[PDB]
Amino acid sequence: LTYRSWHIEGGQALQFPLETALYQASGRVDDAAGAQMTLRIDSVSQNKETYTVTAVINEYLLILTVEAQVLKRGEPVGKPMTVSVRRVLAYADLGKQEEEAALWAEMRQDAAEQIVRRLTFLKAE
Amino acid sequence: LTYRSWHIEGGQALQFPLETALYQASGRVDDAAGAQMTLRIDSVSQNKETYTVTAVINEYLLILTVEAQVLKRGEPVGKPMTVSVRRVLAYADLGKQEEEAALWAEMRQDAAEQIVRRLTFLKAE
Repeated sequence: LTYRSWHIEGGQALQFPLETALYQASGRVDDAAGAQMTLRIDSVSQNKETYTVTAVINEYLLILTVEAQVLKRGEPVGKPMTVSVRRVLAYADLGKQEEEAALWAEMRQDAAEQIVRRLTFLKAE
Repeated sequence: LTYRSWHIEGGQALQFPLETALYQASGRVDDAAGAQMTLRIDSVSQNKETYTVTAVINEYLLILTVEAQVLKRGEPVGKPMTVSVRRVLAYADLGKQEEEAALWAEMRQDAAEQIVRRLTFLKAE
């Protein structure tokens, strides 16, 4: 990772997995003031849709969508990026809510990894 | 509330507030088998959008969208209904995540109340 000091605006739920990925790429996280780069999360979407019906839903499709803009000292660089993760959710006998929550968690980590990955390739691009 | 025995398919996170509203309307919740009516949640969407910017987000717009279909003994009755709740999220010094979660909770209750309300008026409509 090049130009390694970052500040994350928004995406509270994505903040920790992102930070983790960033340090894993040799970058660092700082306050807005002491940071060269800023990753602004403009939107986070969690959509749960009925998938396999069979008037009795058997499975759900979960879609996590994140939109972010990279900024350098107040100025936008590159186009706004979108990233989305998809997973099928099927329960077995558990914790129906505790399970869906774990999936969203796995997904948020997935999205973080994809965002940081794309950051690692932004300069070249 | 008329035709008062209901079964809810899906919308796990909305299940309790809905049940509560339903009993508050004199209806009852039962298994698929022992229930006249079925309320099938086809989609639940939670979108968090950047609202007031000011490269430093100050406020977020939260939108909860729910889509459900009412069914009578396997057959669809009425059009699919959509309900959406909107709230502005602004933190103060807290628990940034604990607060957003409380808002989504307040909203889910709001949505439940609107769904049950519309159920109370479906026959007439």
